[PDB]
Amino acid sequence: TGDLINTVRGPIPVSEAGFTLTHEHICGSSAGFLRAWPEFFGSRKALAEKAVRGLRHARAAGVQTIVDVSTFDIGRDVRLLAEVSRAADVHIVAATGLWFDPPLSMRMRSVEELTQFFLREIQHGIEDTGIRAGIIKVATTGKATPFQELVLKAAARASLATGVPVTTHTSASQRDGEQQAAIFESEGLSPSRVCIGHSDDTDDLSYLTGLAARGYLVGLDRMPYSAIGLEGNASALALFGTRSWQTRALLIKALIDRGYKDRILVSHDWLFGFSSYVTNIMDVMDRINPDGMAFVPLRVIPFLREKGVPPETLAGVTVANPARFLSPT
Amino acid sequence: TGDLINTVRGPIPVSEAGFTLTHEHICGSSAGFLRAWPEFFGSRKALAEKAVRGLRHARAAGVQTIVDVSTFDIGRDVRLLAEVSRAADVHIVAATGLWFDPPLSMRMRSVEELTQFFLREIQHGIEDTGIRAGIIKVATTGKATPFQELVLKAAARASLATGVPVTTHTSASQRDGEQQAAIFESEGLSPSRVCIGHSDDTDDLSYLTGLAARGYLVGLDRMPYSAIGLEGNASALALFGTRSWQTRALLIKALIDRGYKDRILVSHDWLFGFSSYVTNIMDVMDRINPDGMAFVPLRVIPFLREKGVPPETLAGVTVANPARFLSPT
Ligand SMILES: COP(=O)(OC)OC
Ligand SMILES: COP(=O)(OC)OC
Ligand SMILES: [Co+2]
Ligand SMILES: [Co+2]
Ligand SMILES: [Co+2]
Ligand SMILES: [Co+2]
Repeated sequence: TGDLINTVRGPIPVSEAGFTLTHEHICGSSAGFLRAWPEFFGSRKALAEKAVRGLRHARAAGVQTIVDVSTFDIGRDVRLLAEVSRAADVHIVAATGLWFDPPLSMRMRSVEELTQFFLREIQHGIEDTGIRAGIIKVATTGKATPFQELVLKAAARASLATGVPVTTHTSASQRDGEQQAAIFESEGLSPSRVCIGHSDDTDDLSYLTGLAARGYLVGLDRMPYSAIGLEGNASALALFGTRSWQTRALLIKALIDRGYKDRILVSHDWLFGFSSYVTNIMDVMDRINPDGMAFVPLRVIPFLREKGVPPETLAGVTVANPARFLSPT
Repeated sequence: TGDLINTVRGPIPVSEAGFTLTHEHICGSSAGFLRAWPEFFGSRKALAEKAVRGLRHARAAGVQTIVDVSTFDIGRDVRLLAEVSRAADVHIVAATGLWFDPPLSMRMRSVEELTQFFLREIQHGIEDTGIRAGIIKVATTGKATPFQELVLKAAARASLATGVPVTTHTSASQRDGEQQAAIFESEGLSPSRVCIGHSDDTDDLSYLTGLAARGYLVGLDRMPYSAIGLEGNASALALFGTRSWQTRALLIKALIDRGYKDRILVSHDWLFGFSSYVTNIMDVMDRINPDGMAFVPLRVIPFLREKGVPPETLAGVTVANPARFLSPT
């Protein structure tokens, strides 16, 4: 008791986070896009309502908290998060940091400048809302760009100053986590403050156990993603991959079986609106996974149970690990 | 009389546009940036006040209207434009279109989709403000990217539907205007609806007269830009160039001398805040050109007069040409 985390509705006790999905999005978009072209999503109203239905469905399945890892450049709209959080009665933790679509006004910035920006969003508030970020999101897609090196160093500095954790997008097949780890450690950031994300996009357990042994959290965060049965859709294939949800879920068990239960975070990387990819992609996704953010509790958790993972272990993964991760340390 | 143009304060008669600077910016930034990190500019308040002082200075020098060609991805803040327009009593025409920093949510769009977006900003209003764009801004930096081909076609379609003109960023040294022209004409857009911008960045009169003969407007719109005396500043050199303002201004006379007075538009490409380039660049620019958007009327127009350009011709360039260009046709 006593430890607190910031959500879009304000502070909550860490112990009330409960079952927490640590890599999700209300809407995957771009800075200013929702404001400039809400009709892309039908309307802002239609988007919010869809998000409220989806979060209510997750809540019914036992999800109490999601971490929306949408950064500035994912077009994070914190007012939208707050609205849907309130309507669905599900906690949402907002993010700072930068993903892999930063505009020139970000790309031109120094590590010092970026640190100040991340600190602003954590300590002061996002935009003019006073809503404070509870996580820092960063990204590579292969070897880090020179700018991405700065971003990861700035995330490390902001984390050290605030205790807020860092979470990453990787190209898992290219093993980005290793370089990400190297950069974070060069700034003196504790691996326990870092989740190496999209780690379920690979079956390379050498890579994954290497990270876990070093104390990193391993983000198995794309559970429902599969283009099996849709191979004729090039865009669906490119983003979903050809591996089944069961294949992804088996990695949770594999890490548990190898002693790393405390190093695992599970999520969907789901969303309710999606403008940063092909038109109508949301319709494809909703067909593949009608359960949305309830997929983990409804399908993944029982799958693991039936494979013999003990309830106490499953609770540790879905409640205790996120709590430890999110608590400012 | 009778013809109207949309400004950030609402409709005005074309005849009240008066002396008009056709390629300017209040702030060169990125989508969402001003909202997310206003402290970059000191504050939003400091930015607005600086812009009001600058526009008042231009007004005193005889400028009655500026066209702010900031697109969505230049971080156009139409509320800011309206505030500074009202305080300084200078008309500001806002822009739609896309510059060369579009985010993924724009880059993934079809020509049809982009056309709908440009039409939204012209016919419905920008964001939730009801403020309507009076120009469409587009860009290449060398040969058009596949996405830029779509943007230029979408601009052509939106222009045909609304009568609003199109204005361009070029890499003038690479003669981008020729391909831009080809794409516009392939959509059946009249060259009289198009200004090929940054054309004073080159002294290639073969290129420039080629465009003018075809009926394009030629944007000599970077008048005060020179890094002469600052050659040891790599960033200043890269954006300003090594040609004097007099060299740039001579192109206005050169085009007049060759019969193309009606095909010329003159501006500064100035701004009062600048986040899409190196930190403190605004301080360098303010040192090079303390007169800001008064530089054209105070320095360029008298230079031309003294070189023998008749007052009636100078009035045609600064009043009649913009009026014809901006009037929806
Ligand atoms: C930011 O959106 P995303 O994480 O979609 C789930 O990737 C485009
Ligand atoms: C959009 O800003 P700019 O036209 O600055 C004058 O170029 C970066
Ligand atoms: Co990602
Ligand atoms: Co994601
Ligand atoms: Co330009
Ligand atoms: Co410009």
